[PDB]
Amino acid sequence: MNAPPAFESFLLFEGEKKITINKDTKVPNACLFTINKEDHTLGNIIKSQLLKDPQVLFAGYKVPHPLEHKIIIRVQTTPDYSPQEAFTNAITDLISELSLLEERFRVAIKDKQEGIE
Amino acid sequence: SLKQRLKGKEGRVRGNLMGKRVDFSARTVITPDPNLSIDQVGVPRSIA
Amino acid sequence: VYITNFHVRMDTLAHVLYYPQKPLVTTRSMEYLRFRELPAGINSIVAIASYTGYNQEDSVIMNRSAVDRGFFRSVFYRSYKEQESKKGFDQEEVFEKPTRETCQGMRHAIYDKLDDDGLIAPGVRVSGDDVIIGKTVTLPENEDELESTNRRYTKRDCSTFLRTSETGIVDQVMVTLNQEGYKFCKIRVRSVRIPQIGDKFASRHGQKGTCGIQYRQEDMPFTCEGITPDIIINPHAIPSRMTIGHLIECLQGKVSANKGEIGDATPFNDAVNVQKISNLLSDYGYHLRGNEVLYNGFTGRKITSQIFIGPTYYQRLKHMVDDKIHSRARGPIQILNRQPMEG
Amino acid sequence: SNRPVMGIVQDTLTAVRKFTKRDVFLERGEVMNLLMFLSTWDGKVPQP
Amino acid sequence: MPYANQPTVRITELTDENVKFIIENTDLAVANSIRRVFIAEVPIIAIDWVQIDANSSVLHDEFIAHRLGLIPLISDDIVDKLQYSRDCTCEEFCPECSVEFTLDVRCNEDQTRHVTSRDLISNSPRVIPVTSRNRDNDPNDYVEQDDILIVKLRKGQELRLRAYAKKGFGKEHAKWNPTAGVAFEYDPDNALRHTVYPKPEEWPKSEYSELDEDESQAPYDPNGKPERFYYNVESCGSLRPETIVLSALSGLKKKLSDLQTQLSHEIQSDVLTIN
Amino acid sequence: LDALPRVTCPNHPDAILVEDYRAGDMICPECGLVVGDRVIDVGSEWRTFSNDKATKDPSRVGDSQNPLLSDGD
Amino acid sequence: MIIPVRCFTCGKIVGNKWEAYLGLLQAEYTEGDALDALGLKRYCCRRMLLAHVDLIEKLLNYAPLEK
Amino acid sequence: KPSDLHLQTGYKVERHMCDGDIVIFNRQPTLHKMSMMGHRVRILPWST
Amino acid sequence: QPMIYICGECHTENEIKSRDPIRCRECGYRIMYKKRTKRLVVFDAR
Ligand SMILES: [Zn+2]
Ligand SMILES: [Zn+2]
Ligand SMILES: [Zn+2]
Ligand SMILES: [Zn+2]
Repeated sequence: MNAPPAFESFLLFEGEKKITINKDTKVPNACLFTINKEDHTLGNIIKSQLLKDPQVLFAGYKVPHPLEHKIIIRVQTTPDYSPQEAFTNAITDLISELSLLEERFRVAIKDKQEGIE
Repeated sequence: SLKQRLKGKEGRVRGNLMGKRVDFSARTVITPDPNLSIDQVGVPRSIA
Repeated sequence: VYITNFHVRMDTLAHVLYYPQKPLVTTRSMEYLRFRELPAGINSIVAIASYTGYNQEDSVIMNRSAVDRGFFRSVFYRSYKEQESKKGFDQEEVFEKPTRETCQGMRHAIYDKLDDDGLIAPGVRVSGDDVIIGKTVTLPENEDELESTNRRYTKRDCSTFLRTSETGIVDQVMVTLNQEGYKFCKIRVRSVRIPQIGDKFASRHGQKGTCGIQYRQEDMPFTCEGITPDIIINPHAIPSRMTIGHLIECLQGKVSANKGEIGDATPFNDAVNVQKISNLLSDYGYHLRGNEVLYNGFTGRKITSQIFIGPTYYQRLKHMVDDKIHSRARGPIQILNRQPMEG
Repeated sequence: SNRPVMGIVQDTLTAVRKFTKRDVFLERGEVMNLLMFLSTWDGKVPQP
Repeated sequence: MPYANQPTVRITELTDENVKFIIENTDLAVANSIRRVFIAEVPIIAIDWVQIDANSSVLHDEFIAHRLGLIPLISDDIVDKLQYSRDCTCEEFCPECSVEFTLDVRCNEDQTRHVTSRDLISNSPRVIPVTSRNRDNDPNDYVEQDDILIVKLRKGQELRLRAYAKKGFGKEHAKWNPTAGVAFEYDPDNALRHTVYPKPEEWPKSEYSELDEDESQAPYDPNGKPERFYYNVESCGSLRPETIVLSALSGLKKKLSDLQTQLSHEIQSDVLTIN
Repeated sequence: LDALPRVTCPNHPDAILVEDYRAGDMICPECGLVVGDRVIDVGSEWRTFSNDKATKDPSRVGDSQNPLLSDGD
Repeated sequence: MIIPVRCFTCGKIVGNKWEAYLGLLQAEYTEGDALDALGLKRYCCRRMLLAHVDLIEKLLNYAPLEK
Repeated sequence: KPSDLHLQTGYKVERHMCDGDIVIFNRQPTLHKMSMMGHRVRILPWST
Repeated sequence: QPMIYICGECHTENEIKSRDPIRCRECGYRIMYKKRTKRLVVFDAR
């Protein structure tokens, strides 16, 4: 096959890395993240968690090519609050929110062994 | 004969000086891609 | 598909379809021409939309998950033949299996996938390097003497090697003789063909379009219940060529799908295919004009416009994108004018 | 003919006149998404 | 983070082939990301390796092998304990992951015999195969309880082939898809006004607009918010509908936890501190 | 420079030399120093070697051209 | 020609409904009745079953089919 | 010994065509001037 | 190798070690069939 195999679209290699920590060389106090082997499934929820937080000034994400698998995150916050803690507190709020959704999901499905009516 | 090979009727003029073959080339099927730049041409993996 | 017996015919250019589905919106004139029994494609749901602008100028966008299920999967059937004729008075071809030392002229390939008779068996992973038909011939014989026997003598390697482009498998091997009185062979190479990006396609309305790009099911928009489209065509391709009939099949196929009856496509009828067909579609629980709204496959926002969805019967041209390629850095060069080969 | 050859039509033409339509008002979450899509950017969010 | 949105799950109706539930109080990005997980994320066991020993029917081997992996194999036997082949570092295949599937059938009579999925035996230990008169012990099936037919063998046709059952998910190939389609709908009255709807009289009313019977022809609401998301997950028969959601929510947190661990690894390797 | 049977290398006496078809070069196993000067290829000129006619069409086109003999009536 | 399992659009089974659809037409000559008792409701499933021909009956009628 | 090759300064290596190479991209057949322009390579799968 | 072609009419094998001109018993035609390669062939189910 001329194209890549079916497992290359998600499985990384021995010389490639996942997230990459890179700082910006323009605005003061900023970082430009780079996550490899990922589409728009994860990049859309990172911007939503940083937009609701009023401690974030700028937040965006793009891809170098849609056929490939690579996303980057450029976040800019206040000069007092470090941008590294903004992405860290955002990944912990999403896991805690999805954990409570599964707990309430198991109670509703187990509250009607015979029927609601 | 000898004149036909040089006159031009598919001889050493039209078939060589005016129409020969070169090396290092590729010719596939073009596909639209507005996401690329104005100079980023497509290069297949099998051709590379 | 074109006939019924597919195992007795051995043509150099033969392409069959796994699931030859008959077209929904068809005419009663083709019933006598034997068209519904031997179609040329399936009734793929074609949703007119812009998507991401990758279906520009005679090109469409398809689904990667749909191809994995059996979307226009064909098999490349190519049959070869090699006549075992004479080469002079005492010169002829002999089907055998020589070795590396008992023969000369084997370029670089070896006989690791051949048989003792001199042919190949069905089921061998042949490639663009192996030998499909092995045969030798001699010419000097009595000329090469005076301590020149060794083991190869004058055994010239005139075997038939496969071209560096076919990467299939041997399916059928037939050996017989013709009116010439020579025992020849005839084998067929079975190759797997999948609609990859770049292949040339067409349509039943005349708006041909190659495979522009293929995304997954999650990266494509969907309606309400989960109706994911299969082929996305450029909406601007209709007013640029005044192809109004393409929108008729896209609307007639939706009404016949909700009813369950093969609707007639007579171009000279009195049933009024403008108001009567549109009013019947609104009774089942859809829009009378056939326009529907979809959702974003990346963010989840409702589409402002209305995607006109509906099934449309297409075909598949015979223009392999992987066969029309030609690239070389440095290879064989001729001697007449020191130029490359033909193609 | 002292005129450029670069043409912007077909899909890249209708979306241009529709983006500048009077009935278009982007929200707050869609502006920051389009700012990152820019290949180059000084890093100054415009005033609403 | 201090303030956050809390989930709200209300199960509407659950059956054996589909499930319907309503999710409220969540972000728009969560409603679209949860649909991508319910399709290509859940690990499903299916046939991958295929070897044909002898075939003398009317169909070639490249057509039977394509329909073998498309068979919706059930996964109601805890398939998460199976280790992947790329991480087992064994000898290609092993009984701990690859399930041996052998087939042997011969038609000697004159009439045409129908070969279904029941003739596909297995040398592996007592593991539930495909849904074909083995699990549905309650006499309440369709009419014969079948899933797929191999090929109509006539007098003088045999079929013997071997195959294994590896591990995969929907992102690798479309044959590991346990869910057919997932419905999605929110606010039938169009409060956010993302579109226009030319002439709302021609647009019919959907099945979800019955709870909000409005006669004002699409009411307007400026202070709108994506609230109340409808769902109707319909499975294709590879896994229980209410079980797919239970197996997807646990698998989604494992992917997010891997990024959190990788994030802390890059901080320790770099000269930047967080504490 | 005339003792060139089929194998030769300026550094060591060559013994074996393969003929690659995908590239048309004289790749040497024990080293790799090609001999250069590539003429017509054996694989490319297969159908034009020895029996380079339209299925038995001798008549030897040299002087007395007479397309008959065998298979030419 | 052997209808496949799971439609190309949605994914509902339909490959095992061809043997039952031919039997319902003998005792009930109604297209709107046999397509409803088989669980088919959406228009994406009716397209796979209705727009499908069974040419395998003409291929199995041959005699040289053993080697 | 591919991993043990004695090389110094002044040799020529025929490596692959990596990114950043300006190659020509003509039309064939050519009708006007702007039909034999150059572009930069870009590795991507499929023969497109 | 016992695989020595198969007749196309009577559908009977020959299984002889000789270089006969694809001859067979009783039937005198030239329709020859061939068996399957006895080798571990790895296919696919994609
Ligand atoms: Zn293993
Ligand atoms: Zn040497
Ligand atoms: Zn369907
Ligand atoms: Zn015989």
